[PDB]
Amino acid sequence: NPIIFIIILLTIMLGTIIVMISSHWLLVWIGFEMNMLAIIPIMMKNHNPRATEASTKYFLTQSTASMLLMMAVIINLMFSGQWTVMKLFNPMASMLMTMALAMKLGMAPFHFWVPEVTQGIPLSSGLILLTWQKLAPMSVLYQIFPSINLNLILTLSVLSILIGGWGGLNQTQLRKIMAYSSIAHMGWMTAVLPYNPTMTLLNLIIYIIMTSTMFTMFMANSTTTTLSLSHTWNKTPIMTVLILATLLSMGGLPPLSGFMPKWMIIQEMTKNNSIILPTFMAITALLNLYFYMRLTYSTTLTMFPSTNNMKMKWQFPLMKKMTFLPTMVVLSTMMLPLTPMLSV
Amino acid sequence: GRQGRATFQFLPDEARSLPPPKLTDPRLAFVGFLGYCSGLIDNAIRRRPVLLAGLHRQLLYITSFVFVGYYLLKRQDYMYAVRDHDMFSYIKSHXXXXXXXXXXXXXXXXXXX
Amino acid sequence: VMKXXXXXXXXXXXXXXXXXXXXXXXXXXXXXXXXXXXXXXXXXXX
Amino acid sequence: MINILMLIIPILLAVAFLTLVERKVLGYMQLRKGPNVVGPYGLLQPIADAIKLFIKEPLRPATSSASMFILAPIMALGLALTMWIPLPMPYPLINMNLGVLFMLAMSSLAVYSILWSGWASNSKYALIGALRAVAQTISYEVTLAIILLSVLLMSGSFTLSTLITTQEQMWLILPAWPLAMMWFISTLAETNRAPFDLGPFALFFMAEYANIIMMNIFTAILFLGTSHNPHMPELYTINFTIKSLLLTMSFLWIRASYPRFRYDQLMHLLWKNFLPLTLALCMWHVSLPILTSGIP
Amino acid sequence: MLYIVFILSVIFVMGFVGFSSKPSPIYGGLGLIVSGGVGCGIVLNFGGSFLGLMVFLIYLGGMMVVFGYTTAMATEQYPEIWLSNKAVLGAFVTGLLMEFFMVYYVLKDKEVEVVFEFNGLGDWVIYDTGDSGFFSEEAMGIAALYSYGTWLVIVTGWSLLIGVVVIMEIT
Amino acid sequence: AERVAAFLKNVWAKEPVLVASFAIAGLAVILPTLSPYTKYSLMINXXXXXXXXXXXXXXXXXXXXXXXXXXXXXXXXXXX
Amino acid sequence: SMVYMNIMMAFTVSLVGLLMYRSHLMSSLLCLEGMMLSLFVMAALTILNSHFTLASMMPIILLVFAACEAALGLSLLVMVSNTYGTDYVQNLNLL
Amino acid sequence: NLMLALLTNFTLATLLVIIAFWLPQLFSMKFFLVAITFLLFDLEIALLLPLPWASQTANLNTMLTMALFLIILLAVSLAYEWTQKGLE
Amino acid sequence: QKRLGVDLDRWMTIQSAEQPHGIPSRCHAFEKEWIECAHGIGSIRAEKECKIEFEDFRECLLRQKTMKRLHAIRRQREKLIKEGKYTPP
Amino acid sequence: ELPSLEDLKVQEVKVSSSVLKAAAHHYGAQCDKPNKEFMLCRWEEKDPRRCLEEGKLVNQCALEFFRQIKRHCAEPFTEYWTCIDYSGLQLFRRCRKQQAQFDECVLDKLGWVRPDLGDLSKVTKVKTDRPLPENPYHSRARPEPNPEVEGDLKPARHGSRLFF
Repeated sequence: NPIIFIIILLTIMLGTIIVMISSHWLLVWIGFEMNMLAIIPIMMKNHNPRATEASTKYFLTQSTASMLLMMAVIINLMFSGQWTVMKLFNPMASMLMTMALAMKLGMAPFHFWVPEVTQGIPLSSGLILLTWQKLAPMSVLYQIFPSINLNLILTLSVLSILIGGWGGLNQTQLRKIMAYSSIAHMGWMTAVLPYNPTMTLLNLIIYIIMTSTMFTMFMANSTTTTLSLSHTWNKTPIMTVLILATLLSMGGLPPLSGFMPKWMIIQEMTKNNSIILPTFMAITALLNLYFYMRLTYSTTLTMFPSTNNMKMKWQFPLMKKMTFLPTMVVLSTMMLPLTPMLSV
Repeated sequence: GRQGRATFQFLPDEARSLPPPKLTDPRLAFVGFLGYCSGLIDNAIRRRPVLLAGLHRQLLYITSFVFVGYYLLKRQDYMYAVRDHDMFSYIKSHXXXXXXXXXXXXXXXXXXX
Repeated sequence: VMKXXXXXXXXXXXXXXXXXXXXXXXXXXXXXXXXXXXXXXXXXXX
Repeated sequence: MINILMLIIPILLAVAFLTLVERKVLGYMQLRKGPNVVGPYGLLQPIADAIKLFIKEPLRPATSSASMFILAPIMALGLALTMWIPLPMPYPLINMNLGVLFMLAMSSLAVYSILWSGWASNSKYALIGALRAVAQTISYEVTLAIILLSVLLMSGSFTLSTLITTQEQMWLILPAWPLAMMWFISTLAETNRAPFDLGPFALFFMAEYANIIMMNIFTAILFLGTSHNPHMPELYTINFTIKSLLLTMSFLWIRASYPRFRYDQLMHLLWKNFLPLTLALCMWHVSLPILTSGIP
Repeated sequence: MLYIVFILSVIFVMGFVGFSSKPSPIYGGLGLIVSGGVGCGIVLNFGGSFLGLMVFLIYLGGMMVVFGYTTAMATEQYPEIWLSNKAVLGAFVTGLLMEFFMVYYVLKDKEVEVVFEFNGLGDWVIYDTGDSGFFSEEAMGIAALYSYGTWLVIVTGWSLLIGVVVIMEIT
Repeated sequence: AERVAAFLKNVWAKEPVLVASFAIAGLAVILPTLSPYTKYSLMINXXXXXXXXXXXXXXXXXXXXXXXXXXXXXXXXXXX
Repeated sequence: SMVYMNIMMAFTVSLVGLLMYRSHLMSSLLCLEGMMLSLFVMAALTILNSHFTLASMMPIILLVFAACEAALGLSLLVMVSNTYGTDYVQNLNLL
Repeated sequence: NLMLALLTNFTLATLLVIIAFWLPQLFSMKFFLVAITFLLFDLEIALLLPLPWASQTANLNTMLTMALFLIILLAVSLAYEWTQKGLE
Repeated sequence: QKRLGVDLDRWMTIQSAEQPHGIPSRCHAFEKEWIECAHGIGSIRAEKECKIEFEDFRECLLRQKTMKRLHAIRRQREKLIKEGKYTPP
Repeated sequence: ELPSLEDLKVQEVKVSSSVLKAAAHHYGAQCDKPNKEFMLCRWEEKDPRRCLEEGKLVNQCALEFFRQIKRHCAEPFTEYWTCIDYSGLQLFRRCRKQQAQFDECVLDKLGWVRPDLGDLSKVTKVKTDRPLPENPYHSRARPEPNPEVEGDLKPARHGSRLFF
C-alpha cells in the first residue's frame, strides 16, 4: 500500500488530537468514531478469515461502546444542559460514562474481545494500534476525574487484575499474553484516577513505550512460545538478552523502570488512608509476572528448538524505535524519579 | 497539586523563568550514559561488529537524550518550585489551618527488656 | 386550594427576582380546546 | 375538506388517460394509428382496461410471503399520491414549512416499492433482476439532490411558493442552462423505460405513470411559470396545463426514439460523466450569489 | 385526541419491540419504516421541520435502503414467520408488557418510575414554550451554519474521505 | 509549449466533459477573489435586520438621532 | 418527564435487542440503526424545547456519524458472507 | 391537518388492494459498492443542504471558503474512485 | 482539556453564548447567574457556594417543581367533581 | 410571585385587524417616542411587571394615530387595506399602484412621512424614568476566588520525593 496507508494512519493520529484538544462533548464523540473508521482497514490488510472475524468482533463491541457514551452526553443535556467536558453532574450519567469507556479499554467486565481481536491482527504494525488506541479513552477519564463514583470504577480495576492474572496462565499465544497484560495494566490505570488524577498520564508513558518495545522486537516473526523458542541458537543470542530486559520489566521488579508505575500508584493511594487495596494490587501483580516467568525460560534456556534449516542472511526489519525506547524501558528509575512533575 | 494558574503551549511557562537551570548535573550525565547505551544496543539488534568500536551515528544518540533531557529537567526544576510555592502561600494566607506546637517534655511509658 | 398546605405564593423558584416566562407551560389548565389551538404552530399550520 | 378527494380521483383519471396518449403520440411517431375501434377516438379504453385487469383477471401466487406482495402496492400507490399535496397549484393543499424537502424525501422513499416487490417472489432470478433496477433508482437520486440544491441556491428558499415569485419575467431555464439539460435526464430514474427497463401488474404501473406526471409538473415549476397573477387564478392554470403537457410529450419522445443504454454504461453515465459536471456546476452556483448580490 | 406527542411515542416504542424480538431481518427491517416515520412526527410536533425531515432523507431515504441490499446479499429469499419461532414471541410478549402495563399507571397524570422523574400531565406543558421569537425563529429557522462552527465542517469532511477510501480497501 | 498545447487538445478529444469539471469549478474559486463586486453583497447582508432594533441611552453621543428621517446612523443607500 | 419516559425506554429495549441474539448478525446492525435513531430523537427534544439555536446542527452531525458506522461495519458483514456461506454468530474460528 | 391528508391517501390505496384480491372469483459483490458510494454521498449532500438557507444571514467570506471545501472533498473522493472502479 | 487550545478559537460550546443572529436561550437569564457564580475555583471543588443558583437553574430545564405543583392543582380540580366547583371561562 | 392587579390592563385595545396595522408603517415615523420608551424599559428591566405604565402610554398613543386616519382620507386607506388582504403572502407586491393613491391624500396633512432606508438603531437621549444599574437578577455577589500568588518561585527543598 502506497500513501493511502500513511493517510489512514495519520487520521488515527489526528483522531486522538481531536480527543486531546477539546472542550465540546460531541467533539470527543467524533474523535472516538474517527478511529473506528480508521483501525478496521489495518485490522484486515492480508485478506484473512481471522482478520474478518476479528474486525467484526472489534466493531460490534466498540460501536455499542460509543452509543452508550452518547447516552451520557444526552443526559448531560437532560440535566444541567452544559456542553463542557468537566463534570457529568449526574449519578446516572456517570455510570453510563465509565462503563462505556471500559468497553473501549481492557477493563474487567468488557474484556472478552481483547484476546480474540489481538489474535486476528495480521502484523506487528497493527498490534501497536491497540496499545496506542487506549490513550484516547484515558484522555477523557483524566478530564472527568471528579463526580465519578468509587463503587463502579475501583471494583472494575480490582477485578481486571484478578481476571488478567488468571487470563494468561492457560495461554501460549504471544499475542494473547500481550492482550491479557493489557487487561492487567488497565487496573493499575483507573485505580489512581480518584486518588490524584496525576500519574495516570505517566502510567501511559511507561506502558505504551514498554509495549511498543515488545512488538518491534517481535519483528522477527513469532506468534507462539514454541515459535519464539527457535531464536536462541538459530537466530542471534544478543536479541534474547534485550527481550529479557522487557519481559522482566513488565512485571513488578525494582531494578527495571517498569516498577516506576508500581512506585507511585501504591504511594499516592497509601497517602489517603487506604492500605487494604494496595496489598491486593501487588499480590495479584505477581500473577502478571508469572506469565513472563515461564516466557523468560524460552530465552534463558536451550529448550531444544534447533531446526535443520539455518539462516545465513542477516535479518532486515523496520526497527524504527527498537533501539531508542528499550534503553529508556530498562533503566529510568535511577535516571528520572522526578519525572512525575515533568509529565503532570 | 493540580494545575491552577498555568496554561499549555510551550512547556516551560517563560513568565516564571527565575530559577537557575541544571549546569553539568549528575542527572544529565546518567541520561548521557543512557544515550550512549542506546548507541550500544543498536549495533546489537542490527548486526554490526563491536558495540564500542563501530559506526559513528552514536553522536546523534548522545546529543538527543541530552537535549530532550535538559528541557525535561528544566520542567522538573520549574514544577517542583511552583508546587512548593503554592504550598508556602497557602500557609501564609490562611494561618489557622497550620498549627504550631512547641516546648514539651511529656511522660511516656518505658519498655522492659 | 383551600384545605391543603399550598399558599399559592412565592412561586417555585427560590430566586424570586428574575421571573421567566412562567405561563408558557401553564397558560391556564381550564378549557383544553383553547390550549390545543395555542400550541399548534407546527401542527396543522393555518 | 373535499380538496384531497379532488386530488386523487381526477388524478387517477390522468394516469388512466395517459395510456391512450402514450399509445397515440408514440403511434403517430411510428406511422401507425392510436385506438379507434373502442370509442369515438379510443377515449373509452382507459375505463375498459380498468374492468379487464381488476375484476376478472386473477393472481396465481408464486409464493405469497404473508406480509409482502400486498404491502408493496401501499408503498407504490400511497407514496405517489402524497407527492401531490405540497405542489404550488395556485394555493397548495396545506402549504409545507419546507416544500422541496418533502418532495425529495417521498421520492427517495418510493424506492421501497420496487424493493419489497423483489422480496415478494421466492425466485432468486427475480430479486437479482430487482436489485439491478434499484441500482438505477438509487444512483440518479444523488444527481436529483444536487441539481435541486443548485437551482434553489440561485433564488428562493425550500418553499415551493417562493419558486413562483422568482420567475416573474424570466424562466430558470436560462440561468441554469446546463442544469436544464441535466435535470431532464435525471428525472428518468423511477423505471421510465427510456433509459433502461428491468399486488397485480395493473395498479403497480399506475403509481409509476403517476410519478412521470409528478416530475412533469415539478419541471413546470422549477423551470417554468411565466407569471402568478393573484387576481385571476384561471389565467395561470390554463397556461400551466399547456406547459406541463409539452414536457409530458417529451417523456413520450425519449421512450419512442432512443434505445437502452446498456446497464453498465448507464452507470458509467453517472459518476464518470454526470457527477463531474453537476458538482462543477454546484461549485459554480455557490459563487454566483456571492460574486453578484442575490441571496433572498 | 387531546394528546399529540404521547400517542406517537407509544407507537415509537412498539417499533422497538420488534428489535428486542428477532422476527427475521426482513420483518425487523419493517420496524425502521414504522418507528422511523413516526420518529419524524415526534420531532416535527415541537417544531423544526428541517430536522424532522432529515430522518426521511437519510434513515428512510438511504440507510435502510442500503440495509435492504445486505439482506439480499446475506440471509435472503424467505423470512421465517415469528409465530412459529421459539422465544422470539416470548421476547415480544415480555417487551410489550414493559410498556403497556406502564401506560395504565401514567393514567391519572403522575406515575412511579425506576428513575426519580415523574410522568406529569403532558397536555398544557406539552409544548413547554410560549411565543419566544417571531421571524426566522422556532430555534431551527436558522438551524445549520457553516459560520462559527468552521472546525466541525473540516472533521466531518475528513471522516467522509476515510469512508470512501477504507471500504474500497476492505472489498 | 511542452504540455500547455499538447495536453489540452488531447483532453478535448479524449473525454471533453472532464475539461468542464476543472474549468467551471476552477472559475468558481479564482473569480470571487478577483472581482471588486463582493463588497456590496456583504453590506446589505449586515443591513438587513431580522431581529428587533434596540435603543441605547445616550449621554453625550454622536451619529445618533430620532427614528424619523435624519442624517444619522449607518442606513445603507447603495444604489437606491 | 412525559415523552422522555418512552424514548429512554425505547433506548433500553434496543440495548437488550443488541446483546440478545438468535444467530442472525444482520439484526444486530439493524438495531445499531435504531440505537442511533433513539439517540437522534432524545437529542432533538432537548435542543428544540430549550431554544439553543446553535446546538441544532449537532444532531445533523450525529446523523452523519450514525451512517459512518452503519456502513463500514455493514461492509465487514459482506466479507463474512464472502469467506463463509451465510452470516451466523455460531460460525466462528477465534479462540 | 397533515395527518388528514396522509391517511386519506393510504386508506384509498389499501382499498384498491381489497378490490385487487377479494373481488375476483374463479450473489454478485460488485453491486454493493454502489450502495456504499450512495450512502456516503448522501451525508455530504446533507451537509450541503443549508446552502440556500444559511447564506441569507451569515458572513460570506467565512462561508464560501467552507462551502466549496465540502464539494471539493466530494470530488476528491471521486478522484480516488476513478483509479480502478469496476466493470459495472 | 488534556491539551489546551492557546492562540486559537474552536469553542462555542456553552449555552447563552454568541447567538447565530440574535436568538436567545430558554434559560439565558439563569446561566447569567450560574457562569458569574462559578467562574472561579471556589465553588468548583466544593460546589456549595452556588447551590442556591443551581437549584433554580435545574428548575429551568426540567420544570419538575412546577410539574408537581400543577399536578396538585389538577388533582384538587378533579376533587371538586360533584362538589363546589366553578368555571369562569 | 406578586403579579399586577385586575384593573392594570388598559381599555380600548386590538380594535384594528392584523394586516390593517401592517398596511401602514408610518406608525414607525409618527408616534415613535412612546414606543421607544417601552422598548428601552424592556432591555434595562426584563420583567413585564415593572414596565406596564409605559405600555399604557403606548396603547393611548396608538389610538391617537389611527383616529387621524379615521377622520381624514378614510377612502384611499380602506381601498389600500382591501388590496393588502386580497393578495396571498406577498403583502407589498401587486399593490404599488394603489400605494400611489395612498400618501398623496396624506400629503395634504402633516401625517405623511415615509422612510426609504429604515430605522438602523435610534438612540433615546431624552429618556430618564428609572436608573439602569439596579441589579436586574443578581442576588449574591459570589464568594471571592483563590488569591493569586505574586512573586517568583525559588527552589528550596529540591524534590520532596523519596530520594535526592
